[PDB]
Amino acid sequence: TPYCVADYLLDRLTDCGADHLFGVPGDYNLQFLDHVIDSPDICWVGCANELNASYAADGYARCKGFAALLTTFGVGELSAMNGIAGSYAEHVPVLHIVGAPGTAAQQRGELLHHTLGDGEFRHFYHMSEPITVAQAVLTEQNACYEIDRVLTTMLRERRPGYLMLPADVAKKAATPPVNALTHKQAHADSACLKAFRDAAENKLAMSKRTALLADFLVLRHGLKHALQKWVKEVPMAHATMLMGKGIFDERQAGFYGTYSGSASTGAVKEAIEGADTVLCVGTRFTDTLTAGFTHQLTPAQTIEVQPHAARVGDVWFTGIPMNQAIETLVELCKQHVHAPDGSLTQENFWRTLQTFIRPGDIILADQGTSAFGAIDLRLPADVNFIVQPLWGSIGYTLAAAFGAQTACPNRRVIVLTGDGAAQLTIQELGSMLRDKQHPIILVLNNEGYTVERAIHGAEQRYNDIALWNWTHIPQALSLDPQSECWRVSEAEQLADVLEKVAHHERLSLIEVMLPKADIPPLLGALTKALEACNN
Amino acid sequence: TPYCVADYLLDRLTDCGADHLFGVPGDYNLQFLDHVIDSPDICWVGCANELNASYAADGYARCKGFAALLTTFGVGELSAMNGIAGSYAEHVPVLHIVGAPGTAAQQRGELLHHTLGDGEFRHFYHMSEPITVAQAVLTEQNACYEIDRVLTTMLRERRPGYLMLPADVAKKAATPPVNALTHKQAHADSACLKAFRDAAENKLAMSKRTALLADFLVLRHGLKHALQKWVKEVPMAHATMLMGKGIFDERQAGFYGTYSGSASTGAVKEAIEGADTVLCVGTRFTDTLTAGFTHQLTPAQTIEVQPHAARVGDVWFTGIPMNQAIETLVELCKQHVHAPDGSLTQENFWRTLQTFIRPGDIILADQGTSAFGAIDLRLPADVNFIVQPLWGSIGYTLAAAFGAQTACPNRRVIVLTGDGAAQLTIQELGSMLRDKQHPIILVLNNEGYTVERAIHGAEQRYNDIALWNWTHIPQALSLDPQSECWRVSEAEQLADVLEKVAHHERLSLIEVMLPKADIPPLLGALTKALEACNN
Amino acid sequence: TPYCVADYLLDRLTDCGADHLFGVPGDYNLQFLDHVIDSPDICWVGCANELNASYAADGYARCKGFAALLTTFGVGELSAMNGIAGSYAEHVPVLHIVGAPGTAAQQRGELLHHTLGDGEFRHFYHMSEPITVAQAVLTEQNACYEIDRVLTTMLRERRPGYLMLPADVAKKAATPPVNALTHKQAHADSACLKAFRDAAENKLAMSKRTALLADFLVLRHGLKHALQKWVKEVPMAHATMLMGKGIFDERQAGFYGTYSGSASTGAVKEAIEGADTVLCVGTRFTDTLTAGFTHQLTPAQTIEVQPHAARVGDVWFTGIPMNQAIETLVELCKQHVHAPDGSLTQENFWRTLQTFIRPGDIILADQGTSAFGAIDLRLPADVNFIVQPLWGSIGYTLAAAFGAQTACPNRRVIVLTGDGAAQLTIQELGSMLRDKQHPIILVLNNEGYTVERAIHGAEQRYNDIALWNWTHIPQALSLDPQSECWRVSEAEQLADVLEKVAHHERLSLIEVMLPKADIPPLLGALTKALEACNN
Ligand SMILES: Cc1ncc(C[n+]2csc(CCOP(=O)(O)OP(=O)(O)O)c2C)c(N)n1
Ligand SMILES: Cc1ncc(C[n+]2csc(CCOP(=O)(O)OP(=O)(O)O)c2C)c(N)n1
Ligand SMILES: Cc1ncc(C[n+]2csc(CCOP(=O)(O)OP(=O)(O)O)c2C)c(N)n1
Ligand SMILES: [Mg+2]
Ligand SMILES: [Mg+2]
Ligand SMILES: [Mg+2]
Repeated sequence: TPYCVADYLLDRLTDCGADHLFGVPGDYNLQFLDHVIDSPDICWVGCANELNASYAADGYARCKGFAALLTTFGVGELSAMNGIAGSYAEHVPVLHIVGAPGTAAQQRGELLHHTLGDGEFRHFYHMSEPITVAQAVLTEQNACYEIDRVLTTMLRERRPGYLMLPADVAKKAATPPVNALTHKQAHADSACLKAFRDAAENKLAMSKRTALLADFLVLRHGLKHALQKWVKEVPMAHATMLMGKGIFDERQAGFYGTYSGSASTGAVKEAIEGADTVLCVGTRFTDTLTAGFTHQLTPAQTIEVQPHAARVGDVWFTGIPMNQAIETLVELCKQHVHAPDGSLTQENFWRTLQTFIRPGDIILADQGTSAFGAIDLRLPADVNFIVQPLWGSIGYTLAAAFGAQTACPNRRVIVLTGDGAAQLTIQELGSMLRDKQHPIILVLNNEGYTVERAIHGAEQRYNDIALWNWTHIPQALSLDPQSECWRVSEAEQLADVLEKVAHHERLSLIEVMLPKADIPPLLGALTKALEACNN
Repeated sequence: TPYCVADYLLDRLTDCGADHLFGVPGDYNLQFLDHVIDSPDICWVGCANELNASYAADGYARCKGFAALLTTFGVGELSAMNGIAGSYAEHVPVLHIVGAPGTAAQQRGELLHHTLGDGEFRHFYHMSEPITVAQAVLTEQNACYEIDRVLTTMLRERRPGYLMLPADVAKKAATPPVNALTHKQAHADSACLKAFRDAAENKLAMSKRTALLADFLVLRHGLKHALQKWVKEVPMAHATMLMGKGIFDERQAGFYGTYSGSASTGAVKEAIEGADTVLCVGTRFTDTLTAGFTHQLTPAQTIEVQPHAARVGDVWFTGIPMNQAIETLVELCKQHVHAPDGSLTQENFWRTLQTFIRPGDIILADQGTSAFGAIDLRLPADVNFIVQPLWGSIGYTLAAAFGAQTACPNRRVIVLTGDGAAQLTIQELGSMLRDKQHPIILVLNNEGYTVERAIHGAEQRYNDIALWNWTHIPQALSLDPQSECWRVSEAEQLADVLEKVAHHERLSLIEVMLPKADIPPLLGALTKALEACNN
Repeated sequence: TPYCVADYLLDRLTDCGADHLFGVPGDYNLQFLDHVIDSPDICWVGCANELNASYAADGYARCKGFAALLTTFGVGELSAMNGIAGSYAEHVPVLHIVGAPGTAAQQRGELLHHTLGDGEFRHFYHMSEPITVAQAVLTEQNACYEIDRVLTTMLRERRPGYLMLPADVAKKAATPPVNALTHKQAHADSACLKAFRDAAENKLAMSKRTALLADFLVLRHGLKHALQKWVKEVPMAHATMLMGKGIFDERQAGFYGTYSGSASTGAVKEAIEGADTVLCVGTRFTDTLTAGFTHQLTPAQTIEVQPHAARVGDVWFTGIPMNQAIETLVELCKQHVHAPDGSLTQENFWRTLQTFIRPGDIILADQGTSAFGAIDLRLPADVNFIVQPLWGSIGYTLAAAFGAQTACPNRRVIVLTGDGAAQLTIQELGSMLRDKQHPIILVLNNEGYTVERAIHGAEQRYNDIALWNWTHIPQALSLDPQSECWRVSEAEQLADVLEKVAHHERLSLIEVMLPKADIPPLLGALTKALEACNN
């Protein structure tokens, strides 16, 4: 078992923060798989299909900051396309490793299985270029430094990477790295940082009131603590949008709720849009997050910081690391200080869930009523809120949850998913069972896609779905389900079963019966804007 | 004239070693052009067409290690494609800057001139991806760090880079860099270098005789001195192939001539192929350099070092910088010490030229009899030999020469070009005149493409060319040609004209009449192999 | 000499209307070249470089409706990129044939010359995809039907096509086609044509006055006669823009001059923009043709016909061939009837040229004062006016002229080119000489790029050019120039010389001395708009 490229790769995975590898075996990656099984630092996690695997890796990365996925040439990698795309869209560092035929076989252009039958082997590699920030075809001559390059680029941009690993290359000899792959992000040019500082100061110096608006990018770049500390030391109005929900303890002073354009509550709208200068940190104003771009923030009124550039008014200062810009803003901000029960409905359902969430929780909500209902949950401290509003691929959360549980075995995972969504990735529930995870899964059963009904064709057949018997799924995907299932239809029951599971001694699945047309407050707004675009 | 992106870019150009900018103006780059003219560090050099400009930049980069080209969107950039491609093929760091329409206009998808008329503005950018190692579309939010990224990647890989500079972005405010862009190439993993060292030692330790074979990559990575020093301290048989010709003083001990497979002389073939261990440094065995892949070197018999990886036998050690690998090899080597006149013809022409070349010369030879004749020149010290065997685009050398003169005003530039080749880039001779350069240009007039004739269809009309009156060209491309012209046909004539022009007090153009079918020794071999491929 | 793929290809070329093949030889296309030389239907035309060749083919196709270009892998094809792009931008059917290495050698991924040195052979093929409507890599199994498919697609869309011809494939056996490749463009769906007809009628039925505006697409689709006949039978105000100049006899009734937005004369602006319904046929409103999009034409006021779709008001009728739409419009229209100097200057130069042009002339004008001055020429009948306003690549017209002469040996070719422009493709003048063509070439010598000066930096060094001795160029690019040359500075001299060369018994080159800042009327407008975009 001499040390080889396969081992080098795994070592770099661990250096990056990954302790598991998701994926599904395939002819071309079996031998590589031996190495991951023999590795004492990487644990193999086989999934039901590669789409789920990619979702799982995404979830995992949202917990540990990095993840890896292993698929097989063609059939495996293409099945994961939507997953990687989502990771790229929401800045989630997922490494995609694809086992491929030997270099010699590829040169020969043979009619190998898992190919288009044309002797071409770079089709899928090129198809993956738009959804990765770095990729490479590993060869006997570039193996190690290419591996280090993509991984390094991944950590810098916080996005997916792609590595084609030909089976023979995996076996090639290599020597263990003396040093772990370093992150060490470069500092900003002092002069540029100064220019930014001066511009920011002049702006904040004349500001009557200042507000802070932060989103997902701060989560991706590990600046949560920086922001919590900031708002604690310098009290001010502060919020996040759906994507960044979870960076703040929403029970603290200065938090009036989650911001989402004109669809926000009057308090939030006032606290944020009302300030004469608002700091936008790691912010991305997508249509879903702003209720159709109805946010009232102007260039003059704002200061925004992005991963590698910051802006004050109309001027941009490129070449400034997000962390340094935030640091500068904190210093300046200290320099200008200023003074019931019954039948279940979306309404009472979210109200009940509110009294249930506890610190240290990991909550995932899928597209639809789940996500736009959960947006109103007032989160305690140390809770990881996982949602995917920009990419918005339904089915994601159930699989993502499996990934989160794998990353945090000792944290309570709450999965909020619609009945339509859960159908797309149901088989991963079988993986939760196999690995004996204890997540508390709530399926909002409203007999279909109510968000779609809300947008158009409420009574159209295409918004219906096969009606499943949810509570019986666990015993179908397992020979001995360490699970507990319930069908709830009354607020009381829901609250009842919630306390019975609040300590997750087993996988618990709760089928929550809800009205077909019942829609959360926010959702109505977003829904009316979407159909307005269709007309 | 506030400091802006345009200025930031130029400053980085100078940091990289460029003092000139080649190109041809265009609507979209005029404003940017102002900045280069006002810059005290960058000199603008307008050319006759973009193709020539790109060739000139390549030649310039082969002298100063870096160059920049400026063209206009669409019509300008595509005209330079072949040049950039050649730079990429032969590892020449040329930065291609293309002035483009404003970002707003591009978003609007307007029917602007220099477009395909479809509202798309990324076609040409994408078309340039295969021939650059890094590229970027500059925006108001990424300007500076993207500019530094491509330039940095260029210096690392020694290859072309591409920057699309929208006119409005050029005008955006920026702040001067406090520090010059650093190269600082990373060191190899001590463990990997060790493994390479041990493997190399075991191999060298049992070697009866060792030989050194170096090529162009050592020139590109600035290791010319390292190799000269090496061979001086550790005497051994050593050579280069056509591409790397010039790294060694071929008058020194251990040099028996240029290596080119079985087409080499018996002495060279024995000195190199005869050693039981041959060191291949920065080597690339192309068909033209090996006479149809007729080199007799085996894996076991060799040790090769590439830019980022080295090999001994069948084992590769990836992640080792070329300079460190050479350093290691030098240490280990010291541990194993082991003791004309008459009618002109290709024959007497090259013999004459041999007595003419002097140290400090810069010699350029185009594809055809020029290049395969010049390969036998025994070069003195400090001479820059410029040839392009891998890409092999005829016309290149005349324009490249202009670039070389621009970079080395005080060095004697000898241009060896065929009559067919000179026709493709003739107008750049007008630039030489305008800038009052004093090249000594020799046009081998054999009435056509004799190399092609040698390959196939010797008496075919397609190998003929319009017959020009070469000695009258200067007075056609200038109102006051600071030049001297000669039509030579006897070795004595050539001999005398060369003594006259020895100190290049003026541009001198020598039309050398040669036989239509006269071919140099080496060329016959290469020629027979090429047609063998056609059958 | 058994019939092979090479022969099949040539036969298809002739079927398409080509009698010549432009290009420059190369190792990989020599054997194919034998076939073209032996062909009694295709004449080989070797050029100075492949950029010029592609321009020549473009010009040729503008005369015969189809052309072919032959280059060599990598170095050849990339040099022609700008030409093919221009052809694609302006809808010129040029077939680009590139000779390539044998299929076996390509599969092997060898380090062949003219490659990037990575074993990849599809880079350039892919790079050419955005500028062609069809392309194919010829193989032993697809040769003939792929050849027919791209050619057919070319004829349909009137755009460039690409064929990679591996040397070995060219030698493969084939059988001569029984039938010539048919065009036979499909008819429109009767119901769709009816809907278009009814909509057009309702519009025309209430029109007080109707005007016709036609451009280059009618030229490309061979509908010149259809339009001339139209306007003759149904008298009405009619014009073309710069690109379509030449479709009409501008001396006839109803023609008030060339249309170009607000930069047009009051008469033209009134005749066209003044009608309540204007027919836009084969029209493309680019920025250069409309003086910065200053045309005053509204959707309700217009009816436009494109190659495969027509529009009336806001409704589009897709699936209607241009020729049928025109036919329908003609029928409906018939249903609604209604009631000297001394010192030379741009002014007196164009006035003089006006009295010189005669029916049957072929006039080419390059970008700059040439094109924007020639736009005011009142053209007689049967004159082919060649200009390239959309792509706008300078240097194009000199080479294109060579192509036009080749296609029309017995027509008088007038080349109007600036001194800046002619420098980029000057060597093709050598080809005109070699083939003994009798162009009458006028070089507007105003010491530089006056259009650029008019746009920005009038006194900037970057708008200057090497000053050439134009009248001495022919005797430099030929050993026996069958030509006459004159430097002209007075209007008297211009008229005189023009009378001497009227019957083009020889190549005649006229250097026309003009003021550095002298700009034509129209150009001032276009110039002010371009710099407005830079700010
Ligand atoms: C992969 C994928 N396919 C289709 C869609 C379109 N879509 C968005 S929401 C939705 C339905 C949501 O159904 P569900 O989970 O039932 O939500 P609820 O009725 O709870 O709102 C669909 C089909 C999507 N986002 N992703
Ligand atoms: C741009 C380009 N076009 C075509 C070729 C194919 N080619 C290789 S050598 C050659 C002719 C060389 O002519 P010349 O300079 O006359 O040389 P000689 O007769 O001295 O061998 C040609 C056309 C090429 N290398 N590059
Ligand atoms: C290949 C190419 N390079 C650069 C340009 C930008 N350009 C447009 S017009 C022009 C100068 C025109 O010079 P010239 O032929 O002298 O005309 P005049 O002075 O008659 O206007 C230039 C450089 C272009 N259109 N095409
Ligand atoms: Mg549902
Ligand atoms: Mg020659
Ligand atoms: Mg001019």
